[PDB]
Order: sequence, then C-alpha cells, then structure tokens
Amino acid sequence: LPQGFSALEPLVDLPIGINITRFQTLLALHRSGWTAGAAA
Amino acid sequence: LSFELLHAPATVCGPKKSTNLVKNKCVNFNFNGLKGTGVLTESNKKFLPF
Ligand SMILES: *[C@@H]1O[C@H](CO)[C@@H](O)[C@H](O)[C@H]1NC(C)=O
Repeated sequence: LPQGFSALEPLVDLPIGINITRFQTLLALHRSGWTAGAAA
Repeated sequence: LSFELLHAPATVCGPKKSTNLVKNKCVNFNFNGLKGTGVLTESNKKFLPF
C-alpha cells in the first residue's frame, strides 16, 4: 500500500435491507488453457 | 393493488408533486416533514453529490 492519505467518498447507497453474512471474490481469466494476469 | 411491509426500506413516498418554493415572504419554515424556524435565501458554499 502506498504511503498517502485519500478519503474514500461514497458513490451510491443501496436500500436493499437484506440479510447477508458472507462474501466471495470473482476473478477474470484471459484466453489466448487459460492465463491469469498479475493482480493483488 | 396489494401492499405489504418487509425488511426492505420504504422508498415509494417520493415528492408527491407538492410543488412550493418561496424565500421572500417569510411565512413559515418546514423541510422534509421537519418544522422549525430559519430563513434560506443565498449561499456560496459548494456541496457534494451525496
Ligand atoms: C439475519 O440473520 C441472522 C442469523 O442468520 C438473524 O439472527 C437475524 O435476526 C436476521 N435479521 C433479521 C432482521 O431478522
């Protein structure tokens, strides 16, 4: 992480009101089997 | 037309097309169902989209 200060402004507020207790990350693959770029 | 309440927030109230705007006659102060006192005519500050 770079050494600096950046305040994260809000973008959109979602009035869903649901019950969620988990998360999962989706990644994208590059076809040229499959190749994946450098990400973190 | 059937209505019910659930866990989702209620965002159907809307503006209800109750148009009214005046700042010169000094009659009454009310906003968003919240009354009080005050006069609002001009400003120089810049707000944010949120
Ligand atoms: C959301 O789920 C948790 C457990 O899954 C439960 O304890 C909680 O009451 C739920 N929220 C509401 C508003 O019912």
